[PDB]
Amino acid sequence: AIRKKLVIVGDGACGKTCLLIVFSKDQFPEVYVPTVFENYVADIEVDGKQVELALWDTAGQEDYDRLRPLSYPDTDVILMCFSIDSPDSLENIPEKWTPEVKHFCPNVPIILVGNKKDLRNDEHTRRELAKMKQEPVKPEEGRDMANRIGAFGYMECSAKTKDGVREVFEMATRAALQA
Amino acid sequence: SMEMDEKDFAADSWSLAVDSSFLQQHKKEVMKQQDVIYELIQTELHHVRTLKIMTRLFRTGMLEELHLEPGVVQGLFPCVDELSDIHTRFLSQLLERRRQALCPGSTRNFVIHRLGDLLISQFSGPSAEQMCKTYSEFCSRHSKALKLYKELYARDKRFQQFIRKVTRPAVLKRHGVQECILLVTQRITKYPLLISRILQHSHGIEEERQDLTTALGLVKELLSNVDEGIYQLEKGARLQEIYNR
Ligand SMILES: COCC(=O)NCc1nc2ccccc2[nH]1
Ligand SMILES: COCC(=O)NCc1nc2ccccc2[nH]1
Repeated sequence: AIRKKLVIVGDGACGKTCLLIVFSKDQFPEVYVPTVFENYVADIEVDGKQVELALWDTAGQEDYDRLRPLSYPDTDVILMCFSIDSPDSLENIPEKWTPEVKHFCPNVPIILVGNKKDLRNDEHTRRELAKMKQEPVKPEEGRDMANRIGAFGYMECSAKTKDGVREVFEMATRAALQA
Repeated sequence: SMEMDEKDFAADSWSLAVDSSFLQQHKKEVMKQQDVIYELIQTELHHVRTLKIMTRLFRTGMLEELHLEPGVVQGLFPCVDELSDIHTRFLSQLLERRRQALCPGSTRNFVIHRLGDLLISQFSGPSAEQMCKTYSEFCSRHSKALKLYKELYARDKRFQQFIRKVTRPAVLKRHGVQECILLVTQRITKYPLLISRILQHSHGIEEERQDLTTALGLVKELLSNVDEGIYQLEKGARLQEIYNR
């Protein structure tokens, strides 16, 4: 197996730690959802190729501009995360996270991931957002942002229900394998 | 790690580690607070273990089996002894606090009611100064350590065979040289996340909520200080490149 490195970036409200935990755990966290994620080396077989994918989180590093880039050396694929229940986290992608990722990781594929897709049709989420003249992120808004920032692709998932989680990581492995 | 501490922290949570008859006696809010405190200790145990892999497995093994130029091993594992000292002492205090709280006749049933005081002591005074100085030095030497590792693996056969040999066991899957370095750098930024979530479930005793709020502000001050003192070192950097920053 070849070794590839994945790093997930995005605002704290995007659920990046939850996504890494749910993919790596083996049996969903039914009793306790961990606060933090250390690291993990996933054994993935995608399109007949065996890869060891090391997974890393940037959670806790958002306010520390000189510590955060130490997570970037030799990254093969970037997961740029936002939450579908937070249009504000999508708005932080093009001029906060994207210029940083392109400076420290030139030529590294970025996959824009819209997390918490289950909240798109949640009435509590729709009510809370409507109080700030907002609504859940629409699929076309996610796709247009991925297009605008030069992302390799756009994907959606729900860490809560596990839907679309496996597909994100298999695609991230394919992206890390490309020239 | 030592077997005693590994078995004590083997379960996914405090609610799964204690006896179910002991769990049944506590309020939901106490269980939530205890699960987060258990995660802080469990991850501190793993962090100290990462530092022992660096000093005993990698560093010492290189000194005892390889012929490397003097100062190369230090460049690969900067401040590892100072870091292992700070965190082994902090882990000793966390584990002693759990041990004192055990019920008589039990090695697993306990409740930690007073974590704040221990966190204020760790993140203040001389111990805070030593963490600030050690992490400012470590994180400034981080990129240099990775580049030095990559050079040795690619150009030295005996170094490449040493790495493959000592990292072959499955328990070392996520603990290579570069992984251990990033695991250490990322550790200090996990503290505010764990402490804020412990604070969330610690409003029952007002002295405890205040101690945890003070500890949170202390950890944040330390992180801000470490962040401001970082400047990446580059092997063979010229003075002109440094003073034109
Ligand atoms: C520090 O934040 C990272 C994390 O994963 N905290 C635990 C956590 N995250 C949750 C999301 C939904 C429901 C319950 C949850 N519990
Ligand atoms: C099936 O699970 C029922 C249960 O009791 N879980 C324990 C539990 N729930 C928590 C919520 C927040 C913080 C820590 C927690 N720990």
